[PDB]
Amino acid sequence: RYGPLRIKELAVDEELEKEDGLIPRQKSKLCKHGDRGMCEYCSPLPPWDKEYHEKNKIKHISFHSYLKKLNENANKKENGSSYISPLSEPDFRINKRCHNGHEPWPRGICSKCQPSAITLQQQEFRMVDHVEFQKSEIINEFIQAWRYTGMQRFGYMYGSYSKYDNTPLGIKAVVEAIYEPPQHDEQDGLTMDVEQVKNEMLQIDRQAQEMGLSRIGLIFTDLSDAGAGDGSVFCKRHKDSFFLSSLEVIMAARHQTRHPNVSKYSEQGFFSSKFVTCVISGNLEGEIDISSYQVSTEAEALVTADMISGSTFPSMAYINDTTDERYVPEIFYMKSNEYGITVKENAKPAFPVDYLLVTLTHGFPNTDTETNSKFVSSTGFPWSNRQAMGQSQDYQELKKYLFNVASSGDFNLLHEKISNFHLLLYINSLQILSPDEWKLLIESAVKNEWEESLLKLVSSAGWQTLVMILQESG
Amino acid sequence: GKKRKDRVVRNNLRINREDEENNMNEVGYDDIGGCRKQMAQIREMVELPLRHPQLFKAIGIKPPRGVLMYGPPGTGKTLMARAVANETGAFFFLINGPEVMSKMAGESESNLRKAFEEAEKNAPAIIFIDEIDSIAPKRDKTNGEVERRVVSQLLTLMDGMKARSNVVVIAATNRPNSIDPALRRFGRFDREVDIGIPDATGRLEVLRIHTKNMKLADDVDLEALAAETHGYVGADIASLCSEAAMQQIREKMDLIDLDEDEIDAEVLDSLGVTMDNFRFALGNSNPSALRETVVESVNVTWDDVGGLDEIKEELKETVEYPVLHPDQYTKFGLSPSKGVLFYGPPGTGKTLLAKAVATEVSANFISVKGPELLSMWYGESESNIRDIFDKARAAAPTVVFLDELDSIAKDRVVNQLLTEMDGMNAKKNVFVIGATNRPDQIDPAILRPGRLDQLIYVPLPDENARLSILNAQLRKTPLEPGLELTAIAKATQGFSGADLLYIVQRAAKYAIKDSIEAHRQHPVPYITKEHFAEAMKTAKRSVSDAELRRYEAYSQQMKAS
Ligand SMILES: Nc1ncnc2c1ncn2[C@@H]1O[C@H](COP(=O)(O)OP(=O)(O)OP(=O)(O)O)[C@@H](O)[C@H]1O
Ligand SMILES: Nc1ncnc2c1ncn2[C@@H]1O[C@H](COP(=O)(O)OP(=O)(O)O)[C@@H](O)[C@H]1O
Ligand SMILES: [Zn+2]
Ligand SMILES: [Zn+2]
Repeated sequence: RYGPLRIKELAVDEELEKEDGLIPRQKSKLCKHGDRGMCEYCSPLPPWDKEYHEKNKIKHISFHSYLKKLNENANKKENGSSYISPLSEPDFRINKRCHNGHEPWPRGICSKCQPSAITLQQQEFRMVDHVEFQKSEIINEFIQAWRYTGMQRFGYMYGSYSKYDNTPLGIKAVVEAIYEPPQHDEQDGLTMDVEQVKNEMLQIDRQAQEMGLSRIGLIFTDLSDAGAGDGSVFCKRHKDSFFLSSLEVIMAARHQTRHPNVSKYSEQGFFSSKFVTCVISGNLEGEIDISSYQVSTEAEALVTADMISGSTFPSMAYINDTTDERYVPEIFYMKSNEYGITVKENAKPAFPVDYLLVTLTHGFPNTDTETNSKFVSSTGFPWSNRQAMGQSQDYQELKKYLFNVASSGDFNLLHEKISNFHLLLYINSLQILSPDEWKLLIESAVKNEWEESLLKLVSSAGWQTLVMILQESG
Repeated sequence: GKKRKDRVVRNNLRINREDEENNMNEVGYDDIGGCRKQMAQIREMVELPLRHPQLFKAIGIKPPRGVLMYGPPGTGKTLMARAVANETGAFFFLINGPEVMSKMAGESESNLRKAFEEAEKNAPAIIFIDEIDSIAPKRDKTNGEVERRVVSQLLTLMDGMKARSNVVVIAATNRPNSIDPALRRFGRFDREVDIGIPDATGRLEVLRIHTKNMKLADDVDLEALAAETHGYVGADIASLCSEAAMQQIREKMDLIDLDEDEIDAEVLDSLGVTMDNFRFALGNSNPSALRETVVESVNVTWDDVGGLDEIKEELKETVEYPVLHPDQYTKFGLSPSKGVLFYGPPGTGKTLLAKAVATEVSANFISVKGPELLSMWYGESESNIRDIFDKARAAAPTVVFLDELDSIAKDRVVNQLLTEMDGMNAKKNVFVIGATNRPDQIDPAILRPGRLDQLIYVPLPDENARLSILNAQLRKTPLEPGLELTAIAKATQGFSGADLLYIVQRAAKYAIKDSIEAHRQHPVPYITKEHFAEAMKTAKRSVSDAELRRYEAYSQQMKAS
C-alpha cells in the first residue's frame, strides 16, 4: 500500500507511538570536546537499549520500544524501498497450495513449502508490562471463594489498558472486576464446557463493552493448604519446579490467539494479543502471593497447528507426531550455558516450557493517590455463578440489599450501591429496565457528574416498577 | 568577542579549573600556521554551505557533502578539522575510527547510524570521521565479514544523506589509496585536500605557536631553527620543544633533590631554554616524514643554477607560458608539453634545475627517488604510482620529478606509469620531469608523443659555470679575504658540481682539523689558500673520458637526426 498500513487501534498504541522515549544523558567525564557537539557517550540513549533494562532489573523491553527498534533498523525515508512491514506473526502451518509442479501435501511436497526447522527461544519483548488490581477486595473475594468451598476457581478479569511511566514505553492493564463463568471446580483441577463458556461470555462481554470495560485476561487459583496452625500454602511453583505446567500454557496460547491485538505495522493487522494470565500459587513462604505470565508469540502460533500436548512431567510439554493435515518439523530449543555459548539441543520426546513464557510484574495502586476506580463495590450483592456455595442471585437478596437505601433517599449512599458490577449485570439480565434507561443507569454508575442522571433514573417509571416489585416480593 | 564567546571579561571572551585546563579546546585559526592554502580550501568547502546556504539556493547548486583530507601522519589533520569545526560554531559529532571498530559485533553499525541520524537532527552539522582508513580499509587486506558489514553501512548512510541536508562530512586518512575506492565517487568523499610538509615559513610559524608559553631565554634564534629543520612536521616540532624543556630540566637538576617532594620556586624561576637546548633536541629528534613520498614546497630561483642559459630559456618557454599564459594556447589550440626528460653526466645539477622550474610557476614539488620505485616494483612499500599521481592531482599544480629512472626503465612499473601518464588530464597543469644517466637504456615506449618526448641535454659546467657554482656553494662559509677562485675554476676543467662540492668539503674538513688540533694544543677564522690548494690536489674528476665521449657522440647523433 505504498507505505504503512491504515487502520485505527487502541488509544494507548497511538499515544505511545507519538512519543520517542529517548533517555537524555549529560556530559560524561570521559568526553573530549567543547560544550556543543556530542561524541559517543553524551548521545541520548535509545529506549530499546538492553544495557539500561538489565541494569535496572527489567527483564523485557516494553513491546512498543521493540517496534521502535525494528523501525529504526530499516525503512529509510524518501528512498531505499516502498515500505516493508517490520512485524510479521510467524506461521508454521504447511502451505496447502504451493504447486511448483507438485500436488498438495497429502500426496506430494517440495522444498519450497516445507516448514523449516523451528528454533524455540525465549522472547525478549513483553506486550503488556504491568497488571494492576484496583483494590484488594477484587481478589480477596475470589480467594474467599476457595476458602469457603476449598475447591479451585477460574474467572476472566475485565479492565482497560493505559501507559506505565515506570518503564520505557510500558503498558499496564488495570483490572476493574472479575466474572466467574460456570465451571466444575474440583480438588486437583477444574473443568468447564467450552461452548457454554463462550456463549455466555459473548453477551457478558457485549454488556461490559456497553459499560466501557474489556476482557483482558483469565485468573485461576492453584492453592493447597499447609499443616501449620494458621493458613499457610506450599510453594509448588519455583525455579526448580514448574512455573506453569503444559495444559495452562496451552489454554493461554489458545486464548491469546482468540484475542488478537490490532496493530498498524503488519500485513495482517494483528500481532501478539495483549492478553495477560494471572495465577495464584503462594510465595516461598506461606503467603498467597499472585503472579502473572504471558506465552510468547511462537507458542501462540505453535498451538494453533496443534504440535503440542500435555506430559505427565509437569514442567515439560509433549510433542505430537506427523500425520496428514498436520506437519511437525524438528523442534530445536536454544539455551545458553555458563561459558557464554548458545547450544541447540533437539528435544522431540519433550522439552521444558520455560522458553515459551514472559513474566510480568503484578502490583496494586499507590494508596496515596487519586482514586479513579470505576466501581466502589464488590463487597455486596453476591457474584454471578456461586451456586456451589450458598451465594445465589435472586429477588430476595436484592430486597435485603438494595431496598431500604432506595425507599428513603440519601443519594450519596445509593450511588456506591448502584456502582456494583454484578448488580448492574443482574438487573440488566432481569430485562425489567428499558434499553435507554439501562444505558443512563450505567452512565450514572460508571461515571462522575451523576446527580442529574441519577435523579432522572429514579424518575423513570422503570425504576419505580423495580422498587415496587422488589418491596412487594418477599 | 571571538570564538563565539559573549580582565575577567577579556578572559571570558578570549580576547574545578582542571576539567577546562586539560580541556583547553576551541583551538581557533590562530593555532594553525603554514597551511594557508589547505585551510582556505577547507573553509571554502565547509563554512559557506553552513554559514551562507542562501548563495547555493540562489545560484541553484548542491554544495559538496564529503571533504576528504589526507596527508602524512603528525601534520595536524585532526587539529585542523577540530579548528574548523569550532570556528564555524556549529553542531559536530565526533567519530573515532578505532573506537567504532573496537566494539562487539552488531554495534559498530549502530554507532554509525546513531551518529548520522543525530547529526541530521540538529542541522547544520559537521560529522568528523577520524582515521576513516581503520573502518573502511582496502578490500583485499581485510576480508573479515564485520569489516565488510561496516563498510556497507557507511556507504549506505553516506548515500542516504545527500538530500536537502546541511550535513558536511570530514574524513582523515594517511594515504588516498588506503580508503576503499567505493568512497571516492559522486555524492561521496569526492572533494579531496592534500596536506604537505611545511616550508621554512611554515616551520617558523609552528615554532612561534608552540613556543609562546615556554619561558624562552633571550638568546633564541628561531629563524636559525626554521632554516635548519627540514622535513619536520608539526608533531616533530612539538616533540622537539618537549625535548628542549627536558634537557633544560636535566641541566638544572644539580640544584634540586629527587627525594624532596617539594621544589624551590626560585629554582623553578631559572628554567630558561637556551639555543644549546634546541640544538641538543635537534640532535635527539627523529623525523620520519620523508620516509614516504610527500608534497614538498621548493623555493629555488634562477640563481643557484649556473650557465645553461639556453636550457633555462627553453624551459621557461615550454612551462611558464602554458601555466602563466593559457589564453594564447587556447587561442591557437596547442596542447602544452606533458613532460621532459633530462640526460647527461651525473652531478650536473638536474635536480636544482627541476626545483627552480617548479618554483617558477609557483607550484608544489614531488620527488620520487629510484629506490622507492624499486620498492614499489618489489611491492614492499606503502605508497604506489597511482597514489603518487592522485596526490599530484589533489595538490595541482605540481612538478613530479622521477629520479634514477634508468633503474626501472632498463615491465609492470613502466606500464603502470605509462597508464597513469596517458590517463592524466592534459588541460590540468601537472608536469613530469625525468632524470637519467643512460638515455639509450630507457625504455623507448616512454618517449612516445604524449609522454616524456622532449629530451634536454645537461652538459658539464664550463669555466663560468664552475665559478658560479663555487661562489654559490661558499655563501655559508667564511673565506680568506681577497681570495680568487678563478684559478681553481680554470684548473678544474671538466669537473662536475659534485666534484666541486667535494673539494670544498675536503678543504673545510682540513681547516676544522687544523683549528681543532691548535685548540687542543692550547685563531683560524678563515680558510687559507693552502686548504683549497691541497683539496684540489686531492680530488679527481668523477666522469671518465669514455662516458663523456659517448654522451657527446649521442648528442651529435640526436642533433643530426
Ligand atoms: N599548523 C600545524 N600543523 C601541524 N601540527 C601542528 C600545527 N600547529 C600545531 N601542531 C601540533 O602538531 C601536532 C598535531 O597533532 P594531531 O593529532 O593534529 O596530528 P595528526 O597526525 O593530524 O592526527 P590524527 O592522525 O590522530 O588525525 C599537535 O602537537 C599539534 O599541537
Ligand atoms: N649549478 C650547478 N651545477 C651543478 N651542480 C650543482 C649546481 N648547484 C649546486 N650543485 C650541486 O650538485 C649536486 C647535484 O645533486 P643531484 O641533483 O642529486 O645529482 P645530479 O645533479 O647528478 O642529478 C647537488 O648536491 C648540489 O649541491
Ligand atoms: Zn561527549
Ligand atoms: Zn511446494
